Amino acid sequence: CVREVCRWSSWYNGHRPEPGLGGGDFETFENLRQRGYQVCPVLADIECRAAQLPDMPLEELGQQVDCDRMRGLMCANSQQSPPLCHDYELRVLCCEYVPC
Amino acid sequence: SCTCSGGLWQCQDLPCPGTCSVQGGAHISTYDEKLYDLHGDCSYVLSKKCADSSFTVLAELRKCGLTDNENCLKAVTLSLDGGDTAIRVQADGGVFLNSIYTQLPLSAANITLFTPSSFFIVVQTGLGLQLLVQLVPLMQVFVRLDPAHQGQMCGLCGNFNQNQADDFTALSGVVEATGAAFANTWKAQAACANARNSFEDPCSLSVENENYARHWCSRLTDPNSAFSRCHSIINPKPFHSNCMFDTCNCERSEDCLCAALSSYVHACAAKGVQLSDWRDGVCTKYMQNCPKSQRYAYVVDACQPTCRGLSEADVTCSVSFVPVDGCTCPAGTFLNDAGACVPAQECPCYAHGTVLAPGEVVHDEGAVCSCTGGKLSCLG
Amino acid sequence: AHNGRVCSTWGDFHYKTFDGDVFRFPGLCNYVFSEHCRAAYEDFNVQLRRGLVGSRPVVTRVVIKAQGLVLEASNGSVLINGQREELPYSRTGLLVEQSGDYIKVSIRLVLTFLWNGEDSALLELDPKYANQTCGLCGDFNGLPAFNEFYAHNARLTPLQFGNLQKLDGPTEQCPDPLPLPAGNCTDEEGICHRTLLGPAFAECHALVDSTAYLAACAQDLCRCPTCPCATFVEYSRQCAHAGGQPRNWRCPELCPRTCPLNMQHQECGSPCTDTCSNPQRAQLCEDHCVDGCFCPPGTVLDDITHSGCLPLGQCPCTHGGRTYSPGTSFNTTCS
Ligand SMILES: *[C@@H]1O[C@H](CO)[C@@H](O)[C@H](O)[C@H]1NC(C)=O
Ligand SMILES: *[C@@H]1O[C@H](CO)[C@@H](O)[C@H](O)[C@H]1NC(C)=O
Ligand SMILES: *[C@@H]1O[C@H](CO)[C@@H](O)[C@H](O)[C@H]1NC(C)=O
Ligand SMILES: *[C@@H]1O[C@H](CO)[C@@H](O)[C@H](O)[C@H]1NC(C)=O
Ligand SMILES: [Ca+2]
Ligand SMILES: [Ca+2]
Ligand SMILES: [Ca+2]
Repeated sequence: CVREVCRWSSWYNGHRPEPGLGGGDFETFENLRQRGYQVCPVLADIECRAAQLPDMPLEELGQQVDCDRMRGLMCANSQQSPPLCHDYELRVLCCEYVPC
Repeated sequence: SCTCSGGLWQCQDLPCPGTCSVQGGAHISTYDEKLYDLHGDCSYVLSKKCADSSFTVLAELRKCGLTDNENCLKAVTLSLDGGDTAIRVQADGGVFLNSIYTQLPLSAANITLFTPSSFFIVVQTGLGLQLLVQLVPLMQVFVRLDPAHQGQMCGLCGNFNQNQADDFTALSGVVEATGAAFANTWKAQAACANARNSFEDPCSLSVENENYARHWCSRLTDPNSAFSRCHSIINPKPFHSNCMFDTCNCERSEDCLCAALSSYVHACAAKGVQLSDWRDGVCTKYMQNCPKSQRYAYVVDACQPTCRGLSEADVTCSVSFVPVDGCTCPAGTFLNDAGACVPAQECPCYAHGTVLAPGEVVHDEGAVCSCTGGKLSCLG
Repeated sequence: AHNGRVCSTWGDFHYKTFDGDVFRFPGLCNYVFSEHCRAAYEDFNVQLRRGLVGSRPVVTRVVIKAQGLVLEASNGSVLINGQREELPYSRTGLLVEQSGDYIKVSIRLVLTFLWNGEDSALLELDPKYANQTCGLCGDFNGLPAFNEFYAHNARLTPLQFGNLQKLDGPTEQCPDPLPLPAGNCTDEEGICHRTLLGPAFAECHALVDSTAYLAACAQDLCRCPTCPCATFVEYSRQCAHAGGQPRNWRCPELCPRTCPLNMQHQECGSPCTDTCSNPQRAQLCEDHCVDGCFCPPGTVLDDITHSGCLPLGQCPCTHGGRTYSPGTSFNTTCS
């Protein structure tokens, strides 16, 4: 037999967004691989949040962040008013198949 | 209304509520239909009955990118009773009553706030003006006025007196020259930076942005397109210019593109044409992203069917607004207080605010009651 | 000569601006490399997209928009206004060629664009676009150290500067590359100091300062050891462009070059190769040194039948689409 065993990951805050116009947070799976953070090739769903505000969700922030299961998280300074971002992080879900 | 007589058209006018709008976060179509562009970063008095302080619709336009001409609408702050009340609709959909979060609907002081669909928020007041605010795909505002206020208002949307040459009348008694020069007289805060006139078309920057914006925004003026039905009524040239400018300048090209197409559709439907099925191969990610158990609808022309409403009526459904599109529960279904979409058989009748389950016979005050199909009946 | 009207992109995301600044910006999408952006009407808009070949930083596509002409160079092909064309393609004011080791696009009175097709890409601009440009190539005002990285009075960093001049595709959201950690390696064996400071570029030291080039050499040495010579070649190009005469720094080991049998690889040979189609073309030329293949002095190039370089007396002639070997004659009814 073979059954899927799946679990969440921990929190990954690999950058601190920079003040200015081009600044922000760019937490990408390729950057995660380069920095040595373990990146699962296959996944089901991922969760992004603000690291300094661990309660209020993303939509309650109202800031322009794009966060997707294929790429990761991106917040650009120039797209928000004031032209800044918060310090975000994210976590992923890894599932393997274990013999029964 | 015009009658064919005397060899001519004898035309009388039915009263028409005026309509201001801010679309694309930059373009403004006033009550006199003087379309003009506004690239500003401040809070601007969108409209105000400048005899008194009865109502004051404010709009906060905020710069959204590298370029000074990259703006998004970010809030709509209806001040009221001379600032005693302030209903602030943000861009995420959050509604703040007197700087306090207030979910929707809400009915108090004759003010009614509700969402006809997931794309729009209706702020209906008894003072005369109605606000209809769009959140999806981005933030746009529409304002309706009972024509009684004709030739009385001030602000960005102009004095509503059927004259396009007086729209730039400032508080100093002269007609201003251009858009930005006029707007920089209506800023809310003296510390804001004055808006600047923009000649450089963002369309000239990227050739791929060029071809994308052209190939999509050209769907407006195509005589075989869904939009053709409104061409013989509304000239689509300003809307095509808006679509071009948005998509070329917008970092999220699809968002601003679909905002422009939605704006054209909504304006035409305000004039009384039901443009339908115009999202062929375009803007379909707004079909799919709907909340679960809901679905898209092109003609949403009433309140949202609710179990509470069918049980005990509702103040919400007594407001007439232009038929907007968006995500709603399908016909024959209702959303319970939980918000999930269930048929009438699964949602309960409500007596005195008590959840009285469907198909349940009960006793109350010497009477026998039943809850059939969500409908409450009592006997004896 | 081409003193301060040049910018370039080479090696590991190394950008050299008009006024001499060098920095590293490891972007991976499109950016406004240069654009006439301080004028009523734009004249040129040159952009690059930088990608990876396995690991080597390369330029994967260049888009030059100029005066209603769109030129997209990528995948070893050139698109002129949306149509592929066979090099060279020439029109009034514009000429694009596979000349030498590169693809060169020259728009007369506008710009000169050299693109080796793998990493390097160099822009020469007219003096008239002083102060009216903006992009990774800088402001072209002549002041290197004060006006490039100061946006709204705030001094910013190469990552910030290279990210401000960004431009996404219509449906693309490219990230921003994160800062690379500290460096290592350095110039241990002194190869960068042995060559760059060597005799080959003696007078080049009098024209172009090598400090940034030394650092870039060390950084590339941290990268693959088959790719350290990009900085050297760029320094040769810059020394040539400032006006100086570089010397042949290459050796059979220092990124050796190969040329056809009669044809030799020279640093700073005359750009106008005398060819017995026009065997005295090099007479009153005005163009600085150019690297590439050449012919030994005395024997001109043979472009009539492509037989290498031939002596002035042994190469063919041409008449009306006919090629005549030496010794041949043809008599018209009148001559
Ligand atoms: C409506 O407005 C009037 C006048 O301000 C006020 O007296 C009344 O309480 C409000 N609400 C209703 C339901 O009439
Ligand atoms: C370039 O184009 C050729 C066909 O012309 C194709 O085979 C090749 O994969 C493309 N890319 C590269 C890197 O050569
Ligand atoms: C160069 O541009 C700056 C930017 O405003 C301007 O202040 C300066 O006068 C210009 N000088 C020249 C010589 O173009
Ligand atoms: C013209 O040229 C041909 C080819 O060399 C030659 O055979 C012929 O004799 C010439 N005519 C003369 C010399 O009158
Ligand atoms: Ca982070
Ligand atoms: Ca007016
Ligand atoms: Ca400068």
